[PDB]
Amino acid sequence: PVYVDFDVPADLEDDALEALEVARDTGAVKKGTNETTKSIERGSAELVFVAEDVQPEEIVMHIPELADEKGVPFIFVEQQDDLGHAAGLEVGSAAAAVTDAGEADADVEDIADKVEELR
Amino acid sequence: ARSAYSYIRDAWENPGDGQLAELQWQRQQEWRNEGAVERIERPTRLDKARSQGYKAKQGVIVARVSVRKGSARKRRHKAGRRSKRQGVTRITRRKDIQRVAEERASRTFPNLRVLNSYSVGQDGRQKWHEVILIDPNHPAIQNDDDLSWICADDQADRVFRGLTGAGRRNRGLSGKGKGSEKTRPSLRSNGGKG
Amino acid sequence: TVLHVQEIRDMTPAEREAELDDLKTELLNARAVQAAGGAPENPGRIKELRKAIARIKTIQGEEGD
Amino acid sequence: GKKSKATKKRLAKLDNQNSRVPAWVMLKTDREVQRNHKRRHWRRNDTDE
Amino acid sequence: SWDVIKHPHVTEKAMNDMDFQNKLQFAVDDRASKGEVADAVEEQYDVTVEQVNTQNTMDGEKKAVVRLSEDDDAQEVASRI
RNA sequence: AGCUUUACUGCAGGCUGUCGCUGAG
RNA sequence: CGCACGGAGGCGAAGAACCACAGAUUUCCGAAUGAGAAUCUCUAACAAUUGCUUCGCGCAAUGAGGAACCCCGAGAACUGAAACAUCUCAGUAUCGGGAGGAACAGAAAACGCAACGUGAUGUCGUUAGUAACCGCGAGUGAACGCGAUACAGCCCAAAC
Ligand SMILES: [Cl-]
Ligand SMILES: [Cl-]
Ligand SMILES: [K+]
Ligand SMILES: [Mg+2]
Ligand SMILES: [Mg+2]
Ligand SMILES: [Mg+2]
Ligand SMILES: [Mg+2]
Ligand SMILES: [Mg+2]
Ligand SMILES: [Mg+2]
Ligand SMILES: [Mg+2]
Ligand SMILES: [Mg+2]
Ligand SMILES: [Mg+2]
Ligand SMILES: [Mg+2]
Ligand code: NA
Ligand code: NA
Ligand code: NA
Ligand code: NA
Ligand code: NA
Ligand code: NA
Ligand code: NA
Ligand code: NA
Ligand code: NA
Ligand code: NA
Repeated sequence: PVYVDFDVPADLEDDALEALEVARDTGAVKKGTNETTKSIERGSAELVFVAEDVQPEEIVMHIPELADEKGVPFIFVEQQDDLGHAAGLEVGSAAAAVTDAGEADADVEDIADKVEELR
Repeated sequence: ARSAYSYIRDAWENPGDGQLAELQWQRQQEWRNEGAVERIERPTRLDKARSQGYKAKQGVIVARVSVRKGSARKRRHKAGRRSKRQGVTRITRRKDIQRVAEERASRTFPNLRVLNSYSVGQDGRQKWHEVILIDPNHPAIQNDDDLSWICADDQADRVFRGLTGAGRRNRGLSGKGKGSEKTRPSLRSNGGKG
Repeated sequence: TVLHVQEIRDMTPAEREAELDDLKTELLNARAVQAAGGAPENPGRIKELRKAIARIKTIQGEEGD
Repeated sequence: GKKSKATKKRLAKLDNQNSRVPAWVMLKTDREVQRNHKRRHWRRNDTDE
Repeated sequence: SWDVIKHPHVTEKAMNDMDFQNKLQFAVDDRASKGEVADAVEEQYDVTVEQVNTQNTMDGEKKAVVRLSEDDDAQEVASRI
């Protein structure tokens, strides 16, 4: 909430989540804030996911500002445990990253835009 | 590359700046309405917790503890005292608020033992510290190498004997040389002069 | 004396319970006599009735009844 | 005063402890034992409680 | 475990109740109720218990005055033991 | 030792300035 | 067949008594734990606080004791200063909390015989009534090093 500066329309969210599962089978993804973080740092990040229900918030506060100075596009997920399930994990995940999608690029490509457009 | 953690940490260098500032201005509110000892499922400072011995495992608990701010709550003398000993206002306790917190917490969880603790802020009248505790009886811990040590009998009630880290520090045991003549190997063995 | 361990063990879980209740009743009447200024006693016996009972019980424990 | 079943038992024990040292013990001990070093008179003494 | 009946309370007064009211007096265990005392007796002696009065004695023991049914005879019972 | 006071020295308590809680124009 | 040497009686060659280890039994109150209560009572019980959790007291923990010793907190006054306030008595007496068979300490952000040197920690001897403190009064008072004792070094957090 303190690091959330724009709300992602329920449906737009679905699209992002869909692209993730497909990217988890066509290409590569990063589960867990630590790995996500290093991606944004090692540039190897296309699109990153951040949950809206995380406590403590410290764990994620840095994602936005960090991404916003590395070009890497990022979108918000409302529930932490859907992101986990999407990434392919039993448990939930605070934030994940899509490293080289796969058959999800067009979608992602547009999501990246769709969001930029959502400011 | 910088671990994700390193950010959580760097953010607390100045708990009164940016996001962490507003975050505190918000939490403390829900905090000032919580109890004395509140078990919480996740550490507000993951870097620190993990650093001090935390581990998202079983038998590992955390709890936030508030303690009043200020000097000792002392009662004036009701019998003869020489001037030196008639003080009240400026007398302070020899055990830091952090240690006070580690104890209030440990007592709330009789079966557990204190592993460590760290600060998490303070408003105008109180201080909050989060305390990491351990179920010395859980097999998940009895089998973890980086922790099973705390199961030893001689580790029982360690916080009340000052074996905690904040304890050994508050005991003047930091330095190994000059200055620690009356602290090591023990305050009491040095006739309480440190 | 007028009862042994082996002999107590050569009984069946139903024979001891049987022997037990026997002694008790004997004991109880012994006491009844004493209570009424009993004289035709043989003190070394009312003492035994207690030890025997102990033994039968000790055994009911060991033998699993 | 109304007593309880517990109190009544204690008193009973006390009354009993307040008896002579059996005549025979004297002989059995060649008279080294004669006095009940615990005689408690109702008037002259005071029972706890 | 503890036994309900300790033994026959035998004294002049107990005799009277026996020879006059068909009553048998017993020294029983203090945790025993009247009903328990009743049963126990009808068993160890094979009779019919009509009524039972109890009293906690200054001896640390509980005395019970048991009255038998008109059929059974107190004297005849007590005689055998 | 109790007691007193414009005895000596201090300690509670009260009033007051300041700092922290403490932010917007 | 206790101390305990009486009387009556009994037990033991089916090896008793007696001693060693192991086991059985082991009332009520008692941390006292279903609830209450001057050791009893009333209608199934880990009361209470916790951990894990089949989220069910299901599996566990705590509580209390102990000669002193130990560790962490609270902390006098008589007294000495020939009065007395700092100082001293003394971090003593006493109080609160807690561990063990021993505790605590412990592998250098050390020492600083200043070195081309020592090498975790307790303790004992000495260093020394030295340095240092103090109405610079009365008093208070180490350490490094040295000789001994015994020696023992390791584990995470993070980077990947
Ligand atoms: Cl502890
Ligand atoms: Cl050296
Ligand atoms: K003084
Ligand atoms: Mg390892
Ligand atoms: Mg020591
Ligand atoms: Mg009498
Ligand atoms: Mg009555
Ligand atoms: Mg005077
Ligand atoms: Mg009770
Ligand atoms: Mg003087
Ligand atoms: Mg002088
Ligand atoms: Mg001194
Ligand atoms: Mg030195
Ligand atoms: Na505890
Ligand atoms: Na000091
Ligand atoms: Na009297
Ligand atoms: Na009797
Ligand atoms: Na006076
Ligand atoms: Na025993
Ligand atoms: Na349960
Ligand atoms: Na003097
Ligand atoms: Na004087
Ligand atoms: Na001075």
